[PDB]
Amino acid sequence: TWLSDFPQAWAETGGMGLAVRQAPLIIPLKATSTPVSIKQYPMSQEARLGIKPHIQRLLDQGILVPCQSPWNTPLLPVKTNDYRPVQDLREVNKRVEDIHPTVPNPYNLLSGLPPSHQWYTVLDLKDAFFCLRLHPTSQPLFAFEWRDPEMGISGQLTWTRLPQGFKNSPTLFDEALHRDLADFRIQHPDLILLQYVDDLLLAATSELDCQQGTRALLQTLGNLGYRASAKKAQICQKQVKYLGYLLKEGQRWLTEARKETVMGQPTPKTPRQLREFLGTAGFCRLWIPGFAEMAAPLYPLTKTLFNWGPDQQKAYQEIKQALLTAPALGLPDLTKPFELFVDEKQGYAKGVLTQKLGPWRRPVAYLSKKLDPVAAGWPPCLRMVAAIAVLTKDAGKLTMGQPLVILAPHAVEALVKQPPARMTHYQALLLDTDRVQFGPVVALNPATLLPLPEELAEAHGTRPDLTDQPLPDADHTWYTDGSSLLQEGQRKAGAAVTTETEVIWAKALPAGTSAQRAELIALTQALKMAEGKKLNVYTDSRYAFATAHIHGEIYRIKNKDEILALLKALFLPKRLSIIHCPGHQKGHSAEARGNRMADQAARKAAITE
Amino acid sequence: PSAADRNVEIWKIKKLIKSLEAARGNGTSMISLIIPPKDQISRVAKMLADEFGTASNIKSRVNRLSVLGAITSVQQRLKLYNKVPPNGLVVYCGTIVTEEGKEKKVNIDFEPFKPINTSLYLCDNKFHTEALTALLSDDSKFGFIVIDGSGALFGTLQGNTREVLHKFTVDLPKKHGRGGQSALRFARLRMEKRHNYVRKVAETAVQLFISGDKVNVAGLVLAGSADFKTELSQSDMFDQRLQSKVLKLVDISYGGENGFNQAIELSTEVLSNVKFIQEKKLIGRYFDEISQDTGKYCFGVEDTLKALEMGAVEILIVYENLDIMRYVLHCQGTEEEKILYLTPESMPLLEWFANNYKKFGATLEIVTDKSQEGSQFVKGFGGIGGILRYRVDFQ
Repeated sequence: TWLSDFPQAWAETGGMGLAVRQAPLIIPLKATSTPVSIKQYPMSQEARLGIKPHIQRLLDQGILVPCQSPWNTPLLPVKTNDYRPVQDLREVNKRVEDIHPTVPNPYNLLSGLPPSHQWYTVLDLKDAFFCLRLHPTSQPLFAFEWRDPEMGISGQLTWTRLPQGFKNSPTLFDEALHRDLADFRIQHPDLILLQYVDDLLLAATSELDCQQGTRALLQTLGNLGYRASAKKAQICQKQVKYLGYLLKEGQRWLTEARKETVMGQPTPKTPRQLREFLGTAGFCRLWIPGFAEMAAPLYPLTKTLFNWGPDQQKAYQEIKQALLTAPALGLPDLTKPFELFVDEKQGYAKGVLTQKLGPWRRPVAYLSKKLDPVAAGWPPCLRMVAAIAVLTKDAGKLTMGQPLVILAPHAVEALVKQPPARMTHYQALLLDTDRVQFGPVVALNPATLLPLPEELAEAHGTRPDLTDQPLPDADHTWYTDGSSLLQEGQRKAGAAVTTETEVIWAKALPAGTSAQRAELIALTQALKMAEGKKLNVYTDSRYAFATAHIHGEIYRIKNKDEILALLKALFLPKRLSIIHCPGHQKGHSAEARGNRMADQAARKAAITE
Repeated sequence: PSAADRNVEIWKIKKLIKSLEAARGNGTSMISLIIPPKDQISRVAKMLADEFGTASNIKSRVNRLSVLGAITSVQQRLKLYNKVPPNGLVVYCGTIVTEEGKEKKVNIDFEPFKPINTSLYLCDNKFHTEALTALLSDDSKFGFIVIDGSGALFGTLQGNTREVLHKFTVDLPKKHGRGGQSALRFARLRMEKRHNYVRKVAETAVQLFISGDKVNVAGLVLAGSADFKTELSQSDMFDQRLQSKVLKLVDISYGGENGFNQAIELSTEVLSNVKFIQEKKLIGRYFDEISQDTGKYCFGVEDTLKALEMGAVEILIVYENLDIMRYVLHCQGTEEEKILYLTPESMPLLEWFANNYKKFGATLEIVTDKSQEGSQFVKGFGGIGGILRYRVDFQ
């Protein structure tokens, strides 16, 4: 019945389309653009003859027309032996003035949907772009040569309508359609309408509201002169596919085809295929838990040395895994209170925006973001605040300023008060407690990022990441010793900082000093000359180690000078490990050979001043 | 009773619950026999040979062998013990898969500290360690002091059910009566009677909680309204024996018997976290020893064992998860020595200490990395060292 009732609206019965309310389109060029005439590809007869009936049908529809242009472009045959035509308009698309794609991404277009309307109706428009006319000024632009080598017919043609392959067409169509349907939006409130270029989704409350709205909408499309696909349409259904997103009963999955386009491209290895493997996955980042931390190893191959290691082969595989395990997301409903759980690790934020479904929480999104460098330098509980802050900013886009109950593994509401600089920016949109609120401290699933039944202060901190660990990079092996007891007269006073083979650094000290201050002065000095070369420092004296390894302790002792120099001198090399190996210095493996050498340097090369 | 020597025994229970749950055999091959104090020995000998005839009828070859050899194993073991000692006898026998394939009879039999009514016997495909972990529910005697202008209460919170002891009040003047004296003549009488009241608090706490040798109460918590919740902490009018046993100082209003019940409710978490707070105090005093340069400390493996055999070491402080093992062998040239490895080319060393700390030294305390001072102890000093009695050279 639907086809008989709307004869004009359906492509199979209503014939060709033509947007009657849209004036022909002039196409602005760049000032520096000129006509470009490309040699047409010499084509096979098997291909050329296979193309002709498609071109013949366009001429008869007035769409293509003969011309004599200084522009030209080629004609590429494509594809079983059923060769259809393609133009390739790269050399034009270079020369044409760009317009701004005002179009917002598919997902956040869908984010303008409520679950109040669970009766859907999807359409798509056949040969859409061709319904927009081309102003005769612009027609010559899109010229291309055609021939018949069994008829002598070697001449030029061009488009009266908007072609297929011109860069701005989707955008230009979108604006035009938007305008045409603003009329329909105004005279039909209550319904929701979603468009992106050549796809339409009509949401309704009951089946009755949908049927009437659909009828109205179709009647309009015929009036406007756009033609909908009778085959691929979806009329008055609870479950519907749209823009690669499967909708059903207030939920939102990815259609397997939308997965497949990401799943069905090989390991890129080129910077373009890699950049556009990330590009394509970008629409699906809202289903991936912790996409920011997952996608870390690949962002350095944006722009480069293309070393595809195990860490990146893993990261590329975690994504497909996450895509294969992509869950249902709920549409944001906007009446209930929302609940954003959050976590951070390795400079990467990650979290989930959810809300109540019965006594359950059904996620609405998976929001993640990398902490910017200044914040990534901060301590744990700080970087937990930043992450909450960042995800809260983004969540706001989906919440539309509605009730929001934050959660985290470190309860950091008290921290908002006392920061001993950058917090004015955060505290603004955290402690504005009309919209925002905190909630119970809680652990999360590495996998789902949902809460676990599991119950600290934020009043702490002092020391770095110092260990008793010969670090795996194995950089400078430096053995430190000193000497301030008396021998054959008076107190010697001498330091040394050697290695297994060389001498590196050494000196004498003042006549005074102490007995064991020498060892400190040598170690301080050994720790000055180091910065971005890792270092592991061996100590012969055991007083030196402990005081120096504790950490870093503030006080409320009668030797502050050397000490307060040492305490501050330790923040200098990135990743340090103070070890102490007199085990044994008397001696000799591939280790204590250099300990021996530091002990022989600080005694001999010490009696000079 | 030493609350420190007990905490290592309870550690050795926690490690037996880890290892018995880990090991698992094949079919009905695992006996979990627990004997109380009061029940006779030949009664159990009779109850085992009872089950030997009930395990003759089984009819399933390999596990029938396993039960008969294991009930034959426990009867030989139980015969070498004449009746029951004053705590009881806990037992675990069965065959299980170890490393490299192989078979392994475990054979456990010992005396814990009081399972009085615990009478359990279960044969199964895995052991049953529910009764041992029932020994680790023991919330100790926890002390309470609450002070207010009107009066003071003294009492005890032993787990959940609450107790109260001495209700005493001491008068001190309120407001400012500006009669026939001067402005400041009452200010002097305020500190006078407050400091009098604080001394009386100090002496009354000294009497009831201590008892005599060893402090009755395992830990204390303080609470108050005015300077009473500052005055007592800073000034050591409070120190006499029990000051070291103090957990945390609580802030409260009311100050009567309903102050008591705010304090117990704000201090439920801290009383259950004895080990964590006591850990951070014990690591606390270790680090203070290095700060004062008072040379009563040591660290690392070879320095510790030196302090052990010398018997300088008062208190040994070791991380529960020490990767190190100790080793003792016949070698080449028929001799006997001790190596202690870290990385691969007997038992754990933490396990060895747990048993033999009493021998030379001789005090042990087990520590964790969860504590932020414990974390420092671990990754900084390799999780081994201790409190000594005097100055030591080494090098």
